[PDB]
Amino acid sequence: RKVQSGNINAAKTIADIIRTCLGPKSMMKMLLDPMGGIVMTNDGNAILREIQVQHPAAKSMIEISRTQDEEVGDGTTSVIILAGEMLSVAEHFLEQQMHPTVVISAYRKALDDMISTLKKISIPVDISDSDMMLNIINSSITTKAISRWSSLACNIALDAVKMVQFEENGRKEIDIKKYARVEKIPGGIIEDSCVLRGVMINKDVTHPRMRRYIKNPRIVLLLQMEEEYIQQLCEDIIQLKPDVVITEKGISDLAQHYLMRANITAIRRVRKTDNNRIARACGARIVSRPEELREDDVGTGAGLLEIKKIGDEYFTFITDCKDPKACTILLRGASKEILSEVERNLQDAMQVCRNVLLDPQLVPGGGASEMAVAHALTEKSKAMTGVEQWPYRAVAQALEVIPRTLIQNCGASTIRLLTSLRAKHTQENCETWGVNGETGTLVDMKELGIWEPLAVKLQTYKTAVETAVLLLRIDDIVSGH
Amino acid sequence: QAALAVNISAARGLQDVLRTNLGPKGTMKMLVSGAGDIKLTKDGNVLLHEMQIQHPTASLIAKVATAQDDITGDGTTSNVLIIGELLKQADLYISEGLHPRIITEGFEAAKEKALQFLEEVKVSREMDRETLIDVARTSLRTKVHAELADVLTEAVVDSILAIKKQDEPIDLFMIEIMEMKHKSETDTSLIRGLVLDHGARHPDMKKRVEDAYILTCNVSLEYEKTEVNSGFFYKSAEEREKLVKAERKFIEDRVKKIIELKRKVCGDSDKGFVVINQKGIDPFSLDALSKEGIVALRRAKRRNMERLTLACGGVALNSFDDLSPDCLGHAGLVYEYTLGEEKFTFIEKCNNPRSVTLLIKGPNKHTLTQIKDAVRDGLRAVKNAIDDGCVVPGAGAVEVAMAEALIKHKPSVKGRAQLGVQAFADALLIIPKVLAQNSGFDLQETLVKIQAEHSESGQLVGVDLNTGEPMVAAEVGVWDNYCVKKQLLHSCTVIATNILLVDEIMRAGM
Amino acid sequence: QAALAVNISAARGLQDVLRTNLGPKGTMKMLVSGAGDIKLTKDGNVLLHEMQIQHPTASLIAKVATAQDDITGDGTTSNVLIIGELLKQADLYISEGLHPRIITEGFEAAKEKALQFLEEVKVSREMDRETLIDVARTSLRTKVHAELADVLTEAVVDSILAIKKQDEPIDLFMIEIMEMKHKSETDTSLIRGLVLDHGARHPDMKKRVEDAYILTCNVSLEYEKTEVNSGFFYKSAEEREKLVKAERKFIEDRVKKIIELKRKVCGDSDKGFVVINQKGIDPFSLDALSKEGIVALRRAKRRNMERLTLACGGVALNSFDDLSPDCLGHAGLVYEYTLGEEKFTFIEKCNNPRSVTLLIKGPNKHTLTQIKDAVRDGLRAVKNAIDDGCVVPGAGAVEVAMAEALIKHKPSVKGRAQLGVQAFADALLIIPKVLAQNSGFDLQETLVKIQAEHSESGQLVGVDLNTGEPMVAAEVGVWDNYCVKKQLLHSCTVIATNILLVDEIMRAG
Ligand SMILES: Nc1ncnc2c1ncn2[C@@H]1O[C@H](COP(=O)(O)OP(=O)(O)O)[C@@H](O)[C@H]1O
Ligand SMILES: Nc1ncnc2c1ncn2[C@@H]1O[C@H](COP(=O)(O)OP(=O)(O)O)[C@@H](O)[C@H]1O
Ligand SMILES: Nc1ncnc2c1ncn2[C@@H]1O[C@H](COP(=O)(O)OP(=O)(O)O)[C@@H](O)[C@H]1O
Repeated sequence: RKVQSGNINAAKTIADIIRTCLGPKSMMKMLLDPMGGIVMTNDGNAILREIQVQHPAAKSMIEISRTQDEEVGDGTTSVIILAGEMLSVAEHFLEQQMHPTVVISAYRKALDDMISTLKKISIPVDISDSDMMLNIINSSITTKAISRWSSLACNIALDAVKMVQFEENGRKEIDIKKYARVEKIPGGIIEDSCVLRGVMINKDVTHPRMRRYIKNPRIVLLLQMEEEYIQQLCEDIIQLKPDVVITEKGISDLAQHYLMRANITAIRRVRKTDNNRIARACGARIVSRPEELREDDVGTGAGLLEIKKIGDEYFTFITDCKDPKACTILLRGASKEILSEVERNLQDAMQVCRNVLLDPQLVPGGGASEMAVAHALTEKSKAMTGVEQWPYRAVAQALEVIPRTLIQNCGASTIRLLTSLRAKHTQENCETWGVNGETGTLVDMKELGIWEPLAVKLQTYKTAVETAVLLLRIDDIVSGH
Repeated sequence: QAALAVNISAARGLQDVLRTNLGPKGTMKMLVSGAGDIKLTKDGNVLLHEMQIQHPTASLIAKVATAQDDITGDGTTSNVLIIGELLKQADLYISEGLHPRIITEGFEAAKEKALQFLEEVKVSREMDRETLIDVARTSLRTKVHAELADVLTEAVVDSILAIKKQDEPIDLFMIEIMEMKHKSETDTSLIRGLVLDHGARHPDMKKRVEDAYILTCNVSLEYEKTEVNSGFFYKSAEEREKLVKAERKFIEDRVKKIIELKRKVCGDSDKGFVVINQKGIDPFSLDALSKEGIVALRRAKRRNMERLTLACGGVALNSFDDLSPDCLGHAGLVYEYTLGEEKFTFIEKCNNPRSVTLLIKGPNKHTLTQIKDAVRDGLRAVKNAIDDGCVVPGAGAVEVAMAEALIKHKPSVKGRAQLGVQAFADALLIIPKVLAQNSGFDLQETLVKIQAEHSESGQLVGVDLNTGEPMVAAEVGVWDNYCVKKQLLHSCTVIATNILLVDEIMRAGM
Repeated sequence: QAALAVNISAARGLQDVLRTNLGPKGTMKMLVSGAGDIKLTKDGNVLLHEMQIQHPTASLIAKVATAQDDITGDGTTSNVLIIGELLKQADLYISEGLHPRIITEGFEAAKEKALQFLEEVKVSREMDRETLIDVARTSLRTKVHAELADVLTEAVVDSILAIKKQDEPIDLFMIEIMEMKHKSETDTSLIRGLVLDHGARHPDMKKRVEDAYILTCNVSLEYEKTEVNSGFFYKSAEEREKLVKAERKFIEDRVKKIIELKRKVCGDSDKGFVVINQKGIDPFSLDALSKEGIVALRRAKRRNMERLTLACGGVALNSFDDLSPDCLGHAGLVYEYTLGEEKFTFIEKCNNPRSVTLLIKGPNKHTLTQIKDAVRDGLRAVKNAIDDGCVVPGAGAVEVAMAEALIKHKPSVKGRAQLGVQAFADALLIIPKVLAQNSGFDLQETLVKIQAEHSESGQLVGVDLNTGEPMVAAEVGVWDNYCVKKQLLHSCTVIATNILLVDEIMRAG
């Protein structure tokens, strides 16, 4: 049992760090760097990322959180707290002399009940209404510098995921890494930012003889004996008379001598993902090599070709008036610090739209979703025949820590309000009577915008319980390779 | 809670350090560089940005003055003292069991009440010569030995008025700083033009020219390399010197057009000409131009050539083949003053050079650099007085009138937020308490004196540094900028929020 | 200055110790004697007078609460709390460079200003049954476990009301406090008469007498010395028995003298007789008097004989040869009470005793001593309520109103003493801060609501322990004595003046 208890204190201490780093009143932390420096951040994602830990059970908590950051850019603070609080009940592991398998079956049984309980307090959303989506996304715009342009961030965040979603395939897959490439352009301000309705390539301009502005471009996707192939591979492209030569690999110096002779734009170092968006934008086709081109490899339907030097930096705009399962964001700012604020804050809002569009269902946040769940499992434990009911009730008492931290971070009497918070869920409906993060007192969530998506909490409790299962399944540490 | 007590006790020590060097009655501090240089100064930003502190927590407070200096450039000494007293008072409430987050909202509410009270104390009077003299005396007193107060007051004020007119936005680049040795400290004065480092080296140059034309150029008249497609075709060492004259032939002919440009452009007596070529000039080329009385300068800095275009008007020329009289400048009494160590050229008596130079004089380097800190600190206070026409009375008159308002302020945000307002009020009152110790008077007698003054009209009293009586800072000539006090309410509260929000301290590899 | 920092932090630690036993909702402290005795109590006088403290500086504060308990009888816990907070706030200014002499001048001005503030808020309500119950509720609630409140409240109120008439001042010696074991704790009630430890023990005695003439005696009815010019001289054990026949003539003949007085004064039926002799009695004298309907008691206390003179009215006698009818008393129901093991005499329903008996009942020894002090601490709280016709509201309502008067007050003597008034303001507000913690609620949130309560009228606002909202102490029946707060502010300023003026600490042996 010494190894069973070692994973408790290994995770209980990690949860203690980010216990007060939750909510809009999240407390800051002081991390002493080895060079005497101090970082005064408050995000639990970056705090534990730099802190080196000695126990292996605590190192798994970091690998689990990073995978959560890719799915949803928030809520990861509670992922470790619930997994740390679920394992903090040592009365049922060692003092009661129960097996770990006894408790794993109890948590897995409680997992299926928590999932159904969160869907009972769900609510549909009308994504067609941009005003109803503004109340949802504002949960991340508050307490930020982007609050001055909240309406602009709403238009940039909500409409961008609509371009990535392809609802004809049935699954309605949304991928931010491939179809939502966010790029920056110097010059301008946050107000000057807009969403490009097409593809933008970050290729700088090397030669002066290139088509600067064309309203109907044409895109083509792909000493003696040395210049033999170079002149021929370049002469097969001008048969279609293009305006921008988009190559996958790098172009040689002599092959560019014919690209500048033609006074056409020369683009290179383009991914395979990037060319498919172009082929779907202007209807072109990706050919293996330049020598086997056909008539279909043209840019009919393209918006315009512009490689203008905007903000002392060239940018190839090949946008169009279509949404070819892709999008491109144009972030404008006077400085890099301001650009770094809008670039990262929109990624927190852009991922919230991903959860709503895949499943338009919300949940009452601010401690309301936990009490709605913990109240359902407590009454169910009195009628659950089996020894698993005891650890089944510990989950009802352990999930109360999420609202406990929000009231404790505010400084109000957490013991007085949390006990009365149970009565609101006991008598009245569980979909209301939440907790105000800023004020600290109780308030209903229908009147406030603390509503979180459904996919954020589903991955939370699935990964919070799965983390405790993986840690309680351990009983010995093996050293060797 | 014990982890938060470290950052409280950490800044408490930094409060006890930077409390004695506030004001002219305050002390100075030394910077032991270890290499052989010693510096003396009072400005807290200099005591933290260049200094390295023992404690790690106090090192974070050092960066506050770094960001604060970019906005206002002054008041960094009083910023740490407000921060030190805020967390000192807040510790008495946390010791009873109150959370730090409740106290921070109390400061967030006190910020608006204190910032809103700032609109009433500031005066929108017209800034004139007599008004800025009161401003320069308030800043420069804390950087000199009470003897250069009237000396440097007249220099900093006239430097600003001579470079800004017609509501033009002013810039600090227009004022150049120079230092010279072998003189006394009270001989600081102003310069109409720009003082150049390297002068001419020939006895035939005119020591002073009442009127001379300027010509901006960047062509090196020394023995240069070949310009055309040729080479050194020779057979002995004697033939080598013959082709040296060929590489000089392209150079020697270009200097002969300069004399032609002088003879055509006012080639009559009672005239002059001064060349400001940045690149070197050969002793033979100077010998040819010195016969005509042309005072040619060489080996100047790139910064002076840019300022020479503004003061003299001559456009920079890159080749003597395109020599034209259109790029000719003009200067007044052009001379070279002889000092004990080196000679330096003067181009004074310009009509509107759009650039002045405050010529500092001091015997020692630590004294010369100390005055350099007083100039840039005294100039910016006047820059903030004209660019922002609103100014407020010093002597803690703003802090005391604000502190009296916060006590008579009800909670308009939250209930327990009033406790932070009680603490923020006791923090601003440390300024009259600090200056009471530097003056040597009782710390408590100074406080109740300025606080007992009440009337049915505008009454803002202050501390009398010499007597300790409650004296009006507005009438005696003490005025502070509106942006300086504005940053204290934003910097001291935002920083004090970040220190109280720390719950635990974890070593990330230390 | 270092001589003060040792004394400053000495009280701060003493503040954190005794703050958890203020009010009913606070905790208790244990007293480990080392010999076998253990005691529990919240009254600070017992935590300081009988307890031994390690520091000598804190030992001087113990003698303050000792004299404070002798004057008012309550409030000694908050006396040390204000003292610990006065030096806490004084240290905040001492760090800046203020001498302690000016701070004492500020307390002197605020002490006289606050004493004037009591004259405005004090309520001179008429003393009656309903009002004193509200006062006794305040004194006894903090000395029990939240169950003996209503039980003991009616006792102390009716006890003092029984011994107060004709505008006579109050005296604590007019109440005989007795204790009984082998019973529960909630059986504490009032006894109109006087309870005697030892009584008559013979089968031929009456179980109860409706009416009996009590005869007071001090005569020895056991084997005594020879009363004539003779002595005890014998040669064997049988000859010694002949001397018993001679000596017992001084004891046996005195038993019949009581019988002659019985047939003389009301010797008919429907009557009785009770002998309350202080000395011991022989069984032959018990059997002789038991048959005659005469109840003979022995082994009484010296003070019980003094109260017995008042109960019946018979004057104390010293010899039965000097017996007369003038020294005969009269009382009502005279019977014997039965406990689990022992039995006691009860002479209730007296004519004009002018002396009541508060009979305490409890099962344990250490719990009986807790109620022993609560009786003396409860009786004295209401004692000052009637002797002092004016009272003040409780619930810490005087402290929050006092903070409003002193902040809105400027010294007319000097300026620098104004800060001493600022310290005295935050020092008085520690009581609502302490009780907010003993109740389990937030310390500062309770202080905001009671301080924020204002109106265009005379508004008395206090602390609610059950909910934490502003409570009007006059509406709920929460009141104190006027001499308590007057002695509080008059005492706490003198001690803070004596300690802060200590410049150096020299080791004098
Ligand atoms: N305005 C608010 N009021 C009350 N609770 C809030 C509010 N905003 C966020 N929270 C709570 O804070 C928790 C953490 O939110 P968030 O910061 O988005 O995730 P993380 O802390 O993991 O970065 C959520 O579970 C939510 O219930
Ligand atoms: N004798 C004085 N009378 C009135 N105010 C003074 C006096 N000496 C200093 N001060 C105040 O101290 C403040 C800070 O001065 P200084 O230390 O020179 O700048 P900083 O604190 O930014 O380094 C000024 O705003 C000034 O009003
Ligand atoms: N339940 C309560 N709520 C608020 N205040 C109380 C309560 N009980 C007592 N007090 C206050 O506490 C003070 C001390 O009461 P008490 O315990 O009788 O004296 P001590 O604490 O010295 O033993 C009184 O002045 C009274 O106003």
